[PDB]
Amino acid sequence: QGLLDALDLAS
Amino acid sequence: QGLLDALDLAS
Amino acid sequence: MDKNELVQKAKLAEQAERYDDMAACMKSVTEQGAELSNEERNLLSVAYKNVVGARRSSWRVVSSIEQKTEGAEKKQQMAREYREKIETELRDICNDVLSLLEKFLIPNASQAESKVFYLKMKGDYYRYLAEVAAGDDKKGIVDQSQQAYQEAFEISKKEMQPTHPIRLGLALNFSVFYYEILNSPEKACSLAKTAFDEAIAELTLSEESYKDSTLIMQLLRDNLTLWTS
Amino acid sequence: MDKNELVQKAKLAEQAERYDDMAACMKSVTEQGAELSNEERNLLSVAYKNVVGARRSSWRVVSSIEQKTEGAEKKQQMAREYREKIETELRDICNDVLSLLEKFLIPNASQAESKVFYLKMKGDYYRYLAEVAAGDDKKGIVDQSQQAYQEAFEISKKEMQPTHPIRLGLALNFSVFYYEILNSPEKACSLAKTAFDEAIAELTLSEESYKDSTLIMQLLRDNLTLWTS
Repeated sequence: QGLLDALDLAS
Repeated sequence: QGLLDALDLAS
Repeated sequence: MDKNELVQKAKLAEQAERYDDMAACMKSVTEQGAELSNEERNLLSVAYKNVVGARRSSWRVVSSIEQKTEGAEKKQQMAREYREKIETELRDICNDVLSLLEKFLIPNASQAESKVFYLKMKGDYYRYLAEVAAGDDKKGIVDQSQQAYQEAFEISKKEMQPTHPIRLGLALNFSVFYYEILNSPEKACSLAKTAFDEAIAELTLSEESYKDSTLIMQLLRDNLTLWTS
Repeated sequence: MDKNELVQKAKLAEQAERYDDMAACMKSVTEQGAELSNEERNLLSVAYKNVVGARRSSWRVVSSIEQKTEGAEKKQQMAREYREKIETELRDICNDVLSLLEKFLIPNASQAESKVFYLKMKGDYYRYLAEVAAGDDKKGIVDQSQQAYQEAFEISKKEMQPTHPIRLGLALNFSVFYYEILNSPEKACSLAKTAFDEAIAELTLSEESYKDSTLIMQLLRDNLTLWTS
């Protein structure tokens, strides 16, 4: 969550 | 449009 | 540098959503001292509205954290100092806009529409200062906002149609000033309802301008229902 | 200043959506030289992802204007110079992140999960440099991205479950690197499809972590359908 956002996911 | 945005409308 | 290059940079800044850059370009266009065309005045205002707007909105979130943290002293201090850094930028930006208004924009304004647009701006920026005003300046700041607004509003009532977006936007903001800053819902309602009725009563206008005016009238109605419970 | 105050400022910066401030706080937490907890590593990454992300997105809009303005020389020059100012910030930020990675984060990483997270970051930031790379550095930059990714990916395959968000996020980004930067849809598809199948095949996990992994698997499937026409 914090982690999903922190992972800087490409599109 | 440009004008609406420029008018800095309060909520 | 060249006025027209600066203006092109402002538009590129805008498409990039880089409003601090956009403001800096339009500020220095303004400071060359010639009157701005409409387009330029719109770019200036859009830029600073976004620059001050990001700070007001940050200021709100953080003030509110600062309130919820009474009285865990160390946490509250963290929030308060951050709040002050934000407020420090907010004031500098309002001061800059207000100085531009006084040195260049309101002085040069050669038509009524411009006068009103800029006096409305002056009301808006003093109002943003009032939102965050230290008790000992608040009064003078609030008087400065209300007079700039009142002056804009008198000119607009003599010189512009009730349905003009500038005049409606001004009635919207002046009425929000009365509610939020002066805590007079009475005054605010009678202002908004009055502008909305005056525009209806005129209502003629074309298909686009008919939208802009309608959108702003919708905002006045919205606030009206809200404020009357 | 005090690490924990800096961390609290980072969180307030984050709630205010002031990512440049947030990055500056987390950068200077990092530079005190102790290993970051998870929370702190997440705050660092969130901050810089937003800081670099605003610039990449501005860079795109403006590069694209610069292309459409060939060859109106004066307009194109306006767009190109603005593009370079944006690129100037983009590079400085990537350099900073990459220097943090090399001096502090990857050196201190004491668990596999951290190693992978940070090597993935290193791949990401070299990748952002590659997006805007001048022809004469491009090759070295692209090699630097691919090796950091490849190293992260090998460690993650030995040390983490196929459904771990970090490992999936890394498979997503490495596969986007192959498509967008290396122009190998083949490689990209086989990477993404492979990570997605490996995670399915394991699929057990709890109700939250089950979501994070599913959300990232959805992104891998989305890119997969896209890339296969």
